[PDB]
Amino acid sequence: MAFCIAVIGKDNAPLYLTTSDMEQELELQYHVNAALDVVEEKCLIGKGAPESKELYLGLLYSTENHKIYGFVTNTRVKFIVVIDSSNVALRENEVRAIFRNLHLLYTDAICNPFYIPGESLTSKKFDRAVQKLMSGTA
Amino acid sequence: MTMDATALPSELLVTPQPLVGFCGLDTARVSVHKAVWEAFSGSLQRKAADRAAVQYKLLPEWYHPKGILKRNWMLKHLHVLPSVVVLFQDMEWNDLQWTEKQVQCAAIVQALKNTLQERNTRLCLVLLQRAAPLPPGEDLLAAERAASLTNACGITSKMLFILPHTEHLTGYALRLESAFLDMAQSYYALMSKRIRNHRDQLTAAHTSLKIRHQFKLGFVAEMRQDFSTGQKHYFQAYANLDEIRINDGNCLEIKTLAGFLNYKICRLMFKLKTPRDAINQFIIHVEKHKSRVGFKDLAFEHHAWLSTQHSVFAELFCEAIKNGLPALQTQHPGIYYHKAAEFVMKRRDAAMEAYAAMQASSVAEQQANMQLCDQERSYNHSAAIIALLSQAMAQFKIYKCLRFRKKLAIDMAEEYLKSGDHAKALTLYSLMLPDYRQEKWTTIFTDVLLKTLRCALLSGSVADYIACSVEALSLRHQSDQSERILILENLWQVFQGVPPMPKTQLTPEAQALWTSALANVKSVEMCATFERVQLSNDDLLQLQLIVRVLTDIPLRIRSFHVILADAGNPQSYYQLFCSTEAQQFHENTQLRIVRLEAHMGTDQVAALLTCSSN
Repeated sequence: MAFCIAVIGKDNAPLYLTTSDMEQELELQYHVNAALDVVEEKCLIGKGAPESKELYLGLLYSTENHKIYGFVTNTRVKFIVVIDSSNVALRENEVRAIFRNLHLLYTDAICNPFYIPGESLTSKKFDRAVQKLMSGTA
Repeated sequence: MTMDATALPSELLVTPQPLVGFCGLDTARVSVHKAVWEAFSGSLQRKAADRAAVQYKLLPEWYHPKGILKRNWMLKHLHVLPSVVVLFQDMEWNDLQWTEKQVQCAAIVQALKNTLQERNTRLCLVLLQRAAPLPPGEDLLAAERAASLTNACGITSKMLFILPHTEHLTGYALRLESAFLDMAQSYYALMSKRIRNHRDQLTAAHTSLKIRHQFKLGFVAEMRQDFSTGQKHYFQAYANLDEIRINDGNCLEIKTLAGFLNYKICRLMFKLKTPRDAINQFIIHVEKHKSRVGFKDLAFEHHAWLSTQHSVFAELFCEAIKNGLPALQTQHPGIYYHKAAEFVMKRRDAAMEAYAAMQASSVAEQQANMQLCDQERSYNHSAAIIALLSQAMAQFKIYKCLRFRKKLAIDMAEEYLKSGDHAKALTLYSLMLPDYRQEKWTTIFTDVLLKTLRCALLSGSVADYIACSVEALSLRHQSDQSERILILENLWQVFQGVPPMPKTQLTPEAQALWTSALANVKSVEMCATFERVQLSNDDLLQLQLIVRVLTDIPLRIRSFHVILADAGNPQSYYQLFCSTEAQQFHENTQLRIVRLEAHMGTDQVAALLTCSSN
């Protein structure tokens, strides 16, 4: 099992972290995972994904044993993780809760004014909170 | 016993249709038979609604199943053996030459009934009464000649048909088709009953013969349009296969049979438009298959066949598009196009593995298995990979999915790299790199950038090479500084035109290839600002253009250039003298340079980095 926690602005990948239930993803999957996430986000946005309500999208993409959830804020921000399986014991209400908390941390970092919007999530304090969310889910 | 249902692909890719035969007819008649065959090709002239499914073909323990026992029996049933036999003849109403017509048609129908006695098939005869039309109930010689037929053979009267004149022949051909639908379905039902009766008996519970029978049962049903019954008998055959043992030498053949079955049943799905049903069958069985084999799996098997699985399903995607379903393709234009593409990628990787295990010292016919590999060694061109990428490319482009198709394009170029075919890889990369810079995300931008470095050095499009290298030095801070230094040296080399340094990869042939180059080739960021424009024909502008280097490494501070413009009338931090404006030109002209073109280090940044004005 591995999760990749990713916030997405307009076109880039501000913060992606490739972690597992044990540690960061040792496998050299970094670039492939990032490219797949970006392509999926672009295609879905072109289709309709840009919408007012906080948009839930479970299994909107399906890679090799990694199933993706996309979420939309009315402030035009996107969020992604994957599960390292075609099938593994987990839930979706937990996904709702974890990305709600991901939004909470997003806006709490947006509180940091030194962070101009559209940048990498640099703060190791914020990022350790993010990997604590990771531990919450894996 | 348990023989294969079939080991034959490329079977019934189009909607299966019946076949009724036409005998060996000479050229002497083929001309008028042209009109005859025209009505026959009329089935292909007319709309599918008008078009009758059947088409034409030519010719000159328990007891074992007849008609089912072997797969060549299946295929011979499919097209070689017509359900019904029809021989077209001519009938001119005359006196004694018409008696010779009697004797001749008697001979031909005698031969034809002998042939039928070989193969148990229903028969019909068609005659052109080429004379002028007359009322029905007029020709007693029609009854006489039918009786001459019957004492010769016994064919029932109604099977006789007439097509006197072409303008009449067309309508009589339409009703011919209808009657043929009648007799064909009759024969099809009869064979269906034969199959079911066979299936009710077991030759000591062989249990796989019946599998063939239910397969052929589905064949019959799809002949007769009962798609649902036949598809479910197919799926029941799938269940029967499941009940069979696994992982034997057969299990691969089991998997291929299930591939046939998935093909057919998914056809029948999309014919009935049960999309996610087809998806579920697809997945269900394919992960069954992945489980069933752990090795051998020489991976041109169960991997290439996986690729063909997704190939057929892509075929059925486009089949749906022709049908018109937008569902899964609003979802995913081809869910499995590029998927099969990555499966043929693993195919080729497994081929590389095959070469590896070959590089070992490489009695149960493993050499034939090795010969298998040699056969598998043949399908290593992986150009078919490129073509499948092309189909996925276009298929996703169908709904205009630019990003995904572009990344499949970088896939293509990467593959050409693997094949060593730098040229077209460079072409697609040349398309992608401006795109990737437009995506503003430098990471994969730089990754394909070093890919392009390799591509261009191998090709020698050193103009393109240096363009990508220089926009790479623009923000190369994600990479090693020393390599930036090396590449900057390469920049001065190419500007001089002398061979570039990455000889660590270079080999003399392509080296000379690009030595040829640049004879034809003709042509980090800073900021442009203006202290004053739109003058009163008295002002004097000056160097407000701050030349900034964002590369850590310096570029040699060589020289400068300014280019004059004509609107209306013709007329770290490093700054050095240029006196760009001292020429007192005419008023109200804001001469904003297209590109900087000052000679710092070398000619320029060329790749499109210049700002407008203040």
